[PDB]
Amino acid sequence: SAVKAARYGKDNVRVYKVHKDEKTGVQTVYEMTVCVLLEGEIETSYTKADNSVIVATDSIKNTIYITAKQNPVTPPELFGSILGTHFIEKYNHIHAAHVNIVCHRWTRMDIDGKPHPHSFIRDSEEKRNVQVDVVEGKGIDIKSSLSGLTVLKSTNSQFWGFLRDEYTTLKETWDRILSTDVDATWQWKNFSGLQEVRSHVPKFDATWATAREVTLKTFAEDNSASVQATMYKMAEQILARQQLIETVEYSLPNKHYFEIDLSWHKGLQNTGKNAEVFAPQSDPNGLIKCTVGRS
Amino acid sequence: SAVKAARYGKDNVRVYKVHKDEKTGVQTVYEMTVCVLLEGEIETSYTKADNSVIVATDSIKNTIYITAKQNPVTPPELFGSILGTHFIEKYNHIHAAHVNIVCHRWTRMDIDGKPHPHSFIRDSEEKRNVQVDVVEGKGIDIKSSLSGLTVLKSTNSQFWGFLRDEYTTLKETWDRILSTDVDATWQWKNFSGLQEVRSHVPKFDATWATAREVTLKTFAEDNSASVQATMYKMAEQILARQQLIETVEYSLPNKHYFEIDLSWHKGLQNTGKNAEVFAPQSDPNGLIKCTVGRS
Amino acid sequence: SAVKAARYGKDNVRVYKVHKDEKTGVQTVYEMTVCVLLEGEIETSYTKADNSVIVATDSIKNTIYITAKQNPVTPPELFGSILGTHFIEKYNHIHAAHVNIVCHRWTRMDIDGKPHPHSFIRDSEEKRNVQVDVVEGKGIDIKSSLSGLTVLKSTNSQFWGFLRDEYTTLKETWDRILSTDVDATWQWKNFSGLQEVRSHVPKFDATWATAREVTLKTFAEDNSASVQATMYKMAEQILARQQLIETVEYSLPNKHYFEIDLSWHKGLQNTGKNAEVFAPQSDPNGLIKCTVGRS
Amino acid sequence: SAVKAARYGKDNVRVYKVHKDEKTGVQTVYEMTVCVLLEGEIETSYTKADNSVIVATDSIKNTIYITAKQNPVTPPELFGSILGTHFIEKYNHIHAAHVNIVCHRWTRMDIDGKPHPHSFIRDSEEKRNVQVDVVEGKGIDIKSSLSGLTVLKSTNSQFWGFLRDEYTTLKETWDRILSTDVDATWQWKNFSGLQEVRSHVPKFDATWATAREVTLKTFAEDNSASVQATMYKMAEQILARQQLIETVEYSLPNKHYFEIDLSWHKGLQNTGKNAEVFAPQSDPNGLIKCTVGRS
Ligand SMILES: O=c1[nH]c(=O)c2[nH]c(=O)[nH]c2[nH]1
Ligand SMILES: O=c1[nH]c(=O)c2[nH]c(=O)[nH]c2[nH]1
Ligand SMILES: O=c1[nH]c(=O)c2[nH]c(=O)[nH]c2[nH]1
Ligand SMILES: O=c1[nH]c(=O)c2[nH]c(=O)[nH]c2[nH]1
Ligand SMILES: [C-]#N
Ligand SMILES: [C-]#N
Ligand SMILES: [C-]#N
Ligand SMILES: [C-]#N
Ligand code: NA
Ligand code: NA
Ligand code: NA
Ligand code: NA
Repeated sequence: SAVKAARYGKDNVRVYKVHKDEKTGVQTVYEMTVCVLLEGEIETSYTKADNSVIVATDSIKNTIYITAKQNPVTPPELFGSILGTHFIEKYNHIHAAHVNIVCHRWTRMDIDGKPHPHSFIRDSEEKRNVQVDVVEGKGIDIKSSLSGLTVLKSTNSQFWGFLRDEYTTLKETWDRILSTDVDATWQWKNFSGLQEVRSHVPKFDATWATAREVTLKTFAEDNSASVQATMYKMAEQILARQQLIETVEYSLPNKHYFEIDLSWHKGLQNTGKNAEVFAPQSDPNGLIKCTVGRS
Repeated sequence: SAVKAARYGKDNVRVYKVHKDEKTGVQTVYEMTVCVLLEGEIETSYTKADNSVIVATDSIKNTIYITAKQNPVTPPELFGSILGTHFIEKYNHIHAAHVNIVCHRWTRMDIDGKPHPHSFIRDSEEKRNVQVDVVEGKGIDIKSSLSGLTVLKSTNSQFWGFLRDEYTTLKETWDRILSTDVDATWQWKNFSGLQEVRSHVPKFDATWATAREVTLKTFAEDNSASVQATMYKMAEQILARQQLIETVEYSLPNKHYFEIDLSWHKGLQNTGKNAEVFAPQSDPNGLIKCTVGRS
Repeated sequence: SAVKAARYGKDNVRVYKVHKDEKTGVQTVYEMTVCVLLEGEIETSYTKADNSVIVATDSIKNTIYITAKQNPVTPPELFGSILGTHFIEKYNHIHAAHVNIVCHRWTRMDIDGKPHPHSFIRDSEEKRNVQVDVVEGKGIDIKSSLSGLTVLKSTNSQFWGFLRDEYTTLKETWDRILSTDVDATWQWKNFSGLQEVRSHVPKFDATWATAREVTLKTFAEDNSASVQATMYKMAEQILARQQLIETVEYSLPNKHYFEIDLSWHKGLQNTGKNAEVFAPQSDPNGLIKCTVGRS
Repeated sequence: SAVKAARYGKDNVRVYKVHKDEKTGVQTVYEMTVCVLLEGEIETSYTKADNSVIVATDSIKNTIYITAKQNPVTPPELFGSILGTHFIEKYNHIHAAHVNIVCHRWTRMDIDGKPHPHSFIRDSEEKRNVQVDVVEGKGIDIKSSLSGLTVLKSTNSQFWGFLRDEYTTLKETWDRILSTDVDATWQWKNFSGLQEVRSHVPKFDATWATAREVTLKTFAEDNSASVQATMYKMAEQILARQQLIETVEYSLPNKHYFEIDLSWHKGLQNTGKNAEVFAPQSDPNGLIKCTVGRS
């Protein structure tokens, strides 16, 4: 036997950081969940019980807290780059660091129409994420994403003209509910290292904003011919508004809402144009994916 | 053996309803999860296989959809009352209906600063709930609640002066993080029946609003001496703003954020006034409960 | 305002304990999740910020570990009694302790047909639980339970003869799938205190065994007329095999498996006697409950 | 913009199938959750709203049930191959099918020491899975796995000799708890098509058995120097017992159990050799991965 691949590290590391403006008195909080997997010349840990090559995952944990203490944790793309760079620079035998981060929402509360200085709300379960790969000699590869963005439109969704054979029972429709949980990823041009990532720091928050904004507007205004069509239009626009993005990926479940025929009951009309009460279906669900790049 | 108690019904019934303004073109959506448990002279179903006394849970399901089709589903207190009343009025041998409803958020999207006519967002996992007990001869008992309201304040929380004995290691603190998931319940004066519930319909939405508003403001502004102290102040206020409420219940986890001593690392100062990076603790958690009524 | 009720404590306290037989070399492990809520003269903590009446939940946590260190953790009914008794005996102003415990499975592994001395498997997510209420002057009330016991039978289940009206669409059936997650609770005669609980210690494990055994056999052999009928028969038997039990409670979801009509496809016959492939339904589900006592 | 990649299908399709031995009267049940994603010439669905290229996910759902009706669903490797082959053979423009299957446990119950003919138990949440890729012109690639196999050993685990620097606080240990959730994958030699998969059908169940057996025995008997060392030994053995396997992948969380220093309490000794009560840590956790192939 031979080790073909190996990676190890710490997962599910919860981290909070507060910023306190000594002057204004305004505090700002950040919470994330961090995962770090390292690769390098560590194969002997697996084959001969050579733990000398192992940076203890406990130590990786410590390093996450220490890096958060010594550096900004925002934008996450930057923090992840700093953290990954640490490991490959610090340990000679460590040649790759993968850093995955989930950013949790702590939105500042408005009390009596006024933003509160130190009170926050988890206004949604929607996350902002980053996946950062720091590879010795190959720079820094960064994928940014939003996920758990749950939406529904009650009309202006359609699905007709799909293939029909002996396996097909679905009726064509020109008016349906469309609901999904948006998972959108934008993949950045390779960065040569931390300097290049730092030089672009403003664009991360700005591109996240754009991705969210375009997603919501496109979803809301597109008289959708299908999930496929609608999601391409989102990816289209995002690519046109940020040149440093190479690809845009969408993964969208179709969270079906079924009509309920109640005509059996006192001639109740609840289908078609009379459709009012629907049965949300927990499973199964359509799953539609696409990666859009530049022509 | 003898049956001491029995109840049966349908749980986890997902229901969507749309309202379409034919004139304005504005659509409004409602989604909930409904549970209905019936009691009455049904003991023979258990002891002698007498299914004649059973209103099939499948039929209860049907009835939920039909009631939603024929009546407003908002406010949930009303819908639940209508649904529970149906069962005890329709079936002679059914003497109690318990209706539990979870209301899911579908907040109308704002696109380009403008409210969209048919696109919505699950802006949080926070729920609005009702528990409605319709009992033959005893009227309608209603408990209303909000839950899954997740908050954090970064300062203006304290905990000192608690009992100290040989079991105590916790240090007193005059400055800590306080985070919780708010579960607040307001219990209504008994209602004689559906007429009385309908006569008060405006107060349900208004009292939910108040409960949420008071919860957030109290949390944000109280320089909390403890979870106990802070939650009583919330319950205090709500009781003073709606006379038809008899009690207010709070159940609040204390979602601990631990300081991290990094002094072992290059004399790093991250405790006390220098505390910046914290370890959110998933478990265990303090759990604090209280029911406040009128003196 | 006035406090009508109050309770506070620590929830989600994970605890592991190992027993090591110095002689045989056999180790035995126990894992549980503990929750402890206290009541007493603590109202001033809520109304006047008087923390002197508060036994810190952090301290309750400590006490859980210390009690586990100083006492057997099995059977859980005993451990919970010991723990609850501690709090009301130790603190003069604490008049009630509620202890909830979830026992997690660590079944000893059999390797090469031989029980291993220190290796275990979580052989199922099924739990054994206790709810123990230690009340000053009122003794010790104990409810024992098993939960998350997931079962299915593929035939020998029926449901016909239920009420039919204009709300009814379910077809009668003489052959269906029955699947559920068993939640069974047996409630013990009041105990005067710890001595009485200790005197009965063997009966706890024995009664849990019996409850499980009777549940599975009854489920498997009863040509069930309904969930109601079948569950009463379980409760019947358990009450007859342990006199110290006063009531038996069952809460059983009916986890529906729907037939799939495939006759639209090449005359495929998959209904009735030809039913082979079914659609498991995640929701909604029937929910059937009963408490059986002694005539 | 241009589509770089696209795939679509149905996820979370629950399927049950029963086998009824007309002679013996013995019934056997199978339950799984199926996911199917298709690739091919479907890009126009995304770019021009051309739904003619779309096999409706609703239809994919239908096809899953129909294939289960017409073919054995066991072993899952075979069923998945049959299902994937269907799609690329049936639809000219569909060039790849990915089929993911989760197999749920329904273990036959033993009643009074006797296997019951139609009653089953979900004896664990452990799953058996397959990932099957059917690619036109490139045959059938199959990855088989077991997951959710939760284990613990109370001793015979060690971790010393790891790197120590200014980031390191973990103490070396020669006696610790090791607990994990086993995710083991064995990747099969490419198959030319369905005939070749069918010719090997016995080896699938046999290789799953072996993988599980070797995992448990190695875990139980290895006086582990680390997770890394122990998992390689598992992968080593599996590769030596089934030549048609090319690689073996393990992904193992280290589910930490922390000692609890109780010496602050009445000199209580609960560390080192006196360690009895531990604090299971829900998060964070070490994560250790490796792919082992043939030298
Ligand atoms: O937008 C959709 N895309 C599909 O691929 C599909 N398949 C299906 O059944 N409904 C839908 N809807
Ligand atoms: O507000 C608090 N209340 C408590 O009862 C308690 N117990 C504890 O350890 N910390 C806290 N904090
Ligand atoms: O055993 C059953 N009990 C019910 O009360 C019921 N209701 C229903 O629709 N199916 C069933 N099955
Ligand atoms: O088996 C282990 N491997 C590691 O890589 C590691 N890291 C750590 O902190 N503890 C352990 N244990
Ligand atoms: C399916 N969309
Ligand atoms: C704990 N509060
Ligand atoms: C429904 N039982
Ligand atoms: C960490 N193992
Ligand atoms: Na390096
Ligand atoms: Na009645
Ligand atoms: Na007392
Ligand atoms: Na093809």
